[PDB]
Amino acid sequence: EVQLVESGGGLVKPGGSLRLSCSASGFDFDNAWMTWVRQPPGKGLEWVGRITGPGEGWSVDYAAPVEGRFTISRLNSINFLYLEMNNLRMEDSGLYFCARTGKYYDFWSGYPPGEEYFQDWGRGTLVTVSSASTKGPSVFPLAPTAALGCLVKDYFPEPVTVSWNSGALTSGVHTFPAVLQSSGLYSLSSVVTVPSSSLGTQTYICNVNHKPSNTKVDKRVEPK
Amino acid sequence: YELTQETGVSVALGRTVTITCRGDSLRSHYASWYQKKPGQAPILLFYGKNNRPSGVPDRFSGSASGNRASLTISGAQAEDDAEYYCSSRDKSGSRLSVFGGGTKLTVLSQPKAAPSVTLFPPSSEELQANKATLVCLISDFYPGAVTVAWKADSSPVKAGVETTTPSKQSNNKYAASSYLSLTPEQWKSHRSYSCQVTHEGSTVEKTVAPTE
Amino acid sequence: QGIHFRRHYVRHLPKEVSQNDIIKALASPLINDGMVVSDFADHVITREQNFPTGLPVEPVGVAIPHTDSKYVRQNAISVGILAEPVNFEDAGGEPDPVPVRVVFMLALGNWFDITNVLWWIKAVIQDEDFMQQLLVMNDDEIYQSIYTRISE
Repeated sequence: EVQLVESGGGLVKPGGSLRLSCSASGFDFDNAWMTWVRQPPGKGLEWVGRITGPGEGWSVDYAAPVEGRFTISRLNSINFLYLEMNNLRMEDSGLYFCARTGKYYDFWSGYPPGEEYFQDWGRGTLVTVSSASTKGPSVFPLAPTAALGCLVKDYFPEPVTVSWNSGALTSGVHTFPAVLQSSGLYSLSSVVTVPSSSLGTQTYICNVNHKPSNTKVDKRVEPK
Repeated sequence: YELTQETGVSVALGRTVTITCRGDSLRSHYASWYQKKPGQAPILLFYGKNNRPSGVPDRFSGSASGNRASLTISGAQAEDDAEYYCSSRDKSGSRLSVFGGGTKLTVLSQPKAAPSVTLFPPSSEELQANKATLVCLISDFYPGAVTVAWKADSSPVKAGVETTTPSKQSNNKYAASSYLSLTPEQWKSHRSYSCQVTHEGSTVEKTVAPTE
Repeated sequence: QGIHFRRHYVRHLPKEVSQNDIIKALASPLINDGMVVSDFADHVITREQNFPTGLPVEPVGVAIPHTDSKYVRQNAISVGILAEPVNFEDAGGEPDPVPVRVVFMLALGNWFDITNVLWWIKAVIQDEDFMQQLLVMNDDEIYQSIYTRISE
């Protein structure tokens, strides 16, 4: 029954600002503590901050890398929680979850201020920090069973589609997820392992397609 | 990390497995435990001294001692194959919270398989443009947890490294790729670069030298 | 610090009283001052009926009734000293009641105050000398000592 619908995630420039919202339902929101948690690309869950309830005067606490740049607020009349992110940095990129937050303190063994725990989570809203404008990829061949692939370097934004030999060669072709480089540009690799009994007959071509830049590139991968 | 968790743990189906979270703040505070699957919201499993939310299977149990919190899964099921995060205070008495690094729990469904590692050097067309990139490709491994490290000659490289999180592929084995970016007037300088790959405790190395 | 503790939040309660009599006596100054809602006592006994707070410590049993912080307007504590031991159900799952003679009614709406005050109580009810003083001191002296150590 509990739903936590986050929104506002998208592309934003470093130094810029972005506001995230979360719409809560199915619980007493007036009295609930609420937390933001983020998952940076390829990493684990990271606690961002938490706003308390009326008994605590709605005080907020923040994670160290974020203190002084982020502001958590709420509007209880509409069951919304907010994250205002200023002075954005590249490493602020990630998936941002809103979480309903419980409080626990065992009398005989506890230590103040007890512990907080995250009893309901949204599915998150994705934030991408980057100063890059739209850019088509450069397709470099990865010459060599024998493994031969295509390096799809330095494109923006996502996504890129890659096929091999025009939509025929499909046996054992892992197109890998892309990574968001420090430049703010993406890179992915796509490879196909094939027996060495085939690098003398029919040649191998990969078809890269990047719609946001109107880019399409066919590269041959032949050994030197 | 203030809270340290094992990177990955395997368990046979129906067997019992314990994963652990360790840190100074656990001497004063309890931990809570979360399950997360790729692309899904985390779910709370256990918190405090002995609290399990309704709807959580009673085969999940938390305990704690000293600087250590444990989650025990009695009789692991295929649906338990997931990532597990612990959370507690970042320091004794703190109002802040923190998460451990996550443990990838693998419930074994197929034989273990070492990874096949290929390391590609920058192509000459790629060096024509004043750019160089090492592309280490890791495929067909199980369980799907691999630590990658890069080397220059024999010294570690942490700068300019990008490694993809292991992606589940068709045969339910796993793939992952790793990139070491650098300038051409830097790759021709070193004697050799190396992509070292650690899987289930053993380490394999692939090396390239500027010569082609 | 942000906890309201006045001299008339300390009472000696006479012989013939039951659990519900004590909760209503201790809540009375808090409601009169506006620290809690008018039905705060109802919410305490309801909560006490389902989640007991008897602490079977020696030499003197202790109870710590309270309810949800949403029923608290401003942080306050009310203290009762019982002339006779009145039984409370054990807060840790026993049928054997707790002969309580000291009652700490907590009316705290702030979580950081709740854990700190509970921490302080746990230390204080393990201090036999202190608990011994509470059974002989008058309301003013009980107010003075408690006001001192919860200031800090």
